[PDB]
Amino acid sequence: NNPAIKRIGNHITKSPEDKREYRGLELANGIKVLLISDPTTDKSSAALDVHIGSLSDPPNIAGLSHFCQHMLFLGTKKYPKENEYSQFLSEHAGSSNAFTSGEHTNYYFDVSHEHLEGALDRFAQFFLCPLFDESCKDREVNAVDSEHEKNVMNDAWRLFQLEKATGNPKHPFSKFGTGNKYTLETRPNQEGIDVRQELLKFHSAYYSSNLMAVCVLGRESLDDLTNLVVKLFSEVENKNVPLPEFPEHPFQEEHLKQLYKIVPIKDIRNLYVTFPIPDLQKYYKSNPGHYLGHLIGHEGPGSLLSELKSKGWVNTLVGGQKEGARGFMFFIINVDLTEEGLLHVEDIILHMFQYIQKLRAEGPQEWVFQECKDLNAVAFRFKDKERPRGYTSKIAGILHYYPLEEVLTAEYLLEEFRPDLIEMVLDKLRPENVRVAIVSKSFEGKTDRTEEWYGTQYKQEAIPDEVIKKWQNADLNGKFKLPTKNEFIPTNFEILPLEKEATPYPALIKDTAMSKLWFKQDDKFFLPKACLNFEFFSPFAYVDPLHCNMAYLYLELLKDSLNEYAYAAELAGLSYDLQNTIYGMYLSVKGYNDKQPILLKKIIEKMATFEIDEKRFEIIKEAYMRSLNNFRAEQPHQHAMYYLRLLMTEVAWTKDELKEALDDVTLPRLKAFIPQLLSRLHIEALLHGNITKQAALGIMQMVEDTLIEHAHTKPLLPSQLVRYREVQLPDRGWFVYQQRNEVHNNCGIEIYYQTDMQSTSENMFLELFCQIISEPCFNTLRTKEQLGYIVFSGPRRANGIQGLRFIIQSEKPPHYLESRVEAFLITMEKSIEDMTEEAFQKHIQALAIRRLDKPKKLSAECAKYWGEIISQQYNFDRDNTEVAYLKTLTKEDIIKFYKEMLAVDAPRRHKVSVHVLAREMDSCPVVGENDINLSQAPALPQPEVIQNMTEFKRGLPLFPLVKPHINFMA
Amino acid sequence: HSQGFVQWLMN
Repeated sequence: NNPAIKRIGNHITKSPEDKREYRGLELANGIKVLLISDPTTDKSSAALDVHIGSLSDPPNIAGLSHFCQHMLFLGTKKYPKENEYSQFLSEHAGSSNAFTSGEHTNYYFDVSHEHLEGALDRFAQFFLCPLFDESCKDREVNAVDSEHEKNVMNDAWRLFQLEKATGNPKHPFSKFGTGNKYTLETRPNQEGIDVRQELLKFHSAYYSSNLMAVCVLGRESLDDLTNLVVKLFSEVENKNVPLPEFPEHPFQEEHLKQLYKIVPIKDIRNLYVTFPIPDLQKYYKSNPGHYLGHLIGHEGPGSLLSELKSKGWVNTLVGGQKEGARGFMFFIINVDLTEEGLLHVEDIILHMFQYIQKLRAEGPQEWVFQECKDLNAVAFRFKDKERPRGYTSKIAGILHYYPLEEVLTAEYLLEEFRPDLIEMVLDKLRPENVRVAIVSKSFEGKTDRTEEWYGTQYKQEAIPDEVIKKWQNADLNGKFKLPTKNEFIPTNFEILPLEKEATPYPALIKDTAMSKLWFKQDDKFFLPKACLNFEFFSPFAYVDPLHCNMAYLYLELLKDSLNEYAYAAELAGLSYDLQNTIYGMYLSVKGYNDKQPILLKKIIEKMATFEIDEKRFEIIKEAYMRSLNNFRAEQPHQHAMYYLRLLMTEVAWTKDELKEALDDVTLPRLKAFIPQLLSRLHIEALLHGNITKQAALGIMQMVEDTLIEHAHTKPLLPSQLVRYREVQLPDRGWFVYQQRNEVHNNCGIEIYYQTDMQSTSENMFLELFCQIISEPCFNTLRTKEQLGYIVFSGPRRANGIQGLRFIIQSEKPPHYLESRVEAFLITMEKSIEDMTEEAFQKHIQALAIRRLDKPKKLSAECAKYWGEIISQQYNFDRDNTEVAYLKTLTKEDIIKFYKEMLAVDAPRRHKVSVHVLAREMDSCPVVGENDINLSQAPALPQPEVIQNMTEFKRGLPLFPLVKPHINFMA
Repeated sequence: HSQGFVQWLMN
């Protein structure tokens, strides 16, 4: 019947827990579509994935594909406004993003469910009639350049491009995909290329319906969704473009048995081992590559990491298959190196080949395959409901690899055991097909090459035949054994019935001097999972720099100790997070509830009776020191945020103070610290999930009793439960703190306009104002003025206080950046004065939907509750309360708020700026003094420059703490 | 562990 539809797939296989409706189909023009109906979703979503990416970039214009991606958002013939798309999403509680990989360009958005069509319509035009406006092209070229600039000093990106540069230079795999001003503007200009036309050509050439996949999720019925999608996408032209292919591997003969010595930016020590392998994608029903990754990358008893770590050569390891593109893949085994490890690379690699030999000797094991198959089946059946935005994006991408009916199960459900495929891949992991790369500062000055796109310094040597020979003769090592049955595999999935006394929010069911227990039995997701969150309060975790280092070292030593045993629980879907905080310790255990008690008990017991291995202590301490120093390699904007934090918090140890005190922590010192840290404590926890009240009280008491029995822990005094305060800036004050980033050649800045203490009133004024300026901020500071790639605005919340912050990373100096933000602020004042009452009411509605958007899974709902507990505000009904209040604000209230707290002449303006200067910038003024279509920046007062943080805080008062919310019950 | 780069439009 319907000529617009080539076919409607059969029933889409889903989990019996998934209440969403599904319908797959293929349009006449060849677009693969997956429709999703969720009548309860608050936000609708859509995504389109074109099966063409940077790998198809024309040789003479590197990055064109990524630039085409950016440009599609800047206007279409049907919707000309450069920001019609983003503005429409913003006003309807939506958002959007897009990415470019070697073979894909994925576009997606989410929006209030009531505006799916308006959003989908504007979105569809991207693939029908983009304008590629000449003025937008000239401006947007800077965003792309800015994007590359932040990556230039990033070790991961440098290594990513270096591998590409080190393969066959004729293979498209060697292309630079990001692109920058040089490749997108300069170069083409000095070669008479009209990028506008090149974008038009590329778009007209590859954006063919036959290479597109779409996924839409909304409240509408499947029939309504179908007509909707047929109506907006059946008009995309099918140009029958052949799907790009790359059968010849980028690493050929001359590229194997090669060794690379690389100089990193951060002080890191890594060893990368790569093997070229065939494309294994078509074998998704068996996944031979993952089978070997599961074994080679295994942690736990008898594993490769175990021996490497015992020999004190390695700390972490990653093994498995790495994607390439249609036609080729790689198999990697990457390890980090200890100092000793750096000097034993040859032995480390032999151990790898010894372990691989064991795999060949034992042969493929079906029980291992069965185990993963069972685990994956359980994971699929009980998979958490995804957020619409990420879900549609993911489906659109994988619709290109699997039949419509299997698009949900293909990546989870295993079906075939393939000892033949497994052996075939194992036969590619041999010394004569290996590539080895070492990353270490020790290579500084010894390199003879440079990677052109990032400037990476390295040396390339052939591996001597004898070394290859020694590896080829690897024999069985008695230390290497295959894993044993995974005893953490869950088997009990019953959902306890909802107790009669069940509450909508966490209830306080234990309030003792030793512990405060918040509890809630899951009443909406119904999966066999639970979240056990614990907060251990102790003044000694952050009393001084030395103890902060010990709190950290201790927990890091503990996790390194439990790793081998915890890995099994990990594969079985039971993980935990343990870290030190400025108030003590944080422990989180989540996953299938079945075996959580066992993992938890083990952690606490281990914690309270810990024995530190001296060798592990020196190694982890050396890494921690390196980690503290490496902060200098972080980006300018991250430095700005770090500084503001140190500046506004009553107590905070800098990274310089931490490493200085690090030489003082000795094994003896750490051993004394632990028992002292555990002697006096207070525990506040939230147990949320598939568990009863008595199981919860039981778990809480088991934790206390373990600590009491092994560490003689006693309660902490209530007045000892202290929370840090935020510095109170003076009315009409403006302070500036300036610093320099010595790695990145970009400037960073954070502007913080402190308002007042948090409260229903203060909160909504600030949030409404942020909702109204959000998209305009991006459109003004980035799209129009192109200050940088990183342009951010939003509320800042800390220690119960709040305010508006702006964060920008750019080539332009901080004082200039400041001027533009002040100019923008004026533009927003006028703008708000000029907007209609309905437009105002529209933003209120948008904010409301964002705040009332319901969590789709247990961990997300838990997180919201945990946030109320940690902040000690315990306002569980905050969203309904704050929204009800938000719907009462008038345009006048926001104008008053701005004129009183934000305007340059506001009586209560509390401003602080953090200026981070670029590497190649000696000095720079703190304040500075035409009309190139740029708004007029107001004149600024003279700022008081901060020389010493400690003095700065001493001469200022401290805000009080926010009062709790009354949540009564025994 | 077992193995499991794109550029974006937006920070």
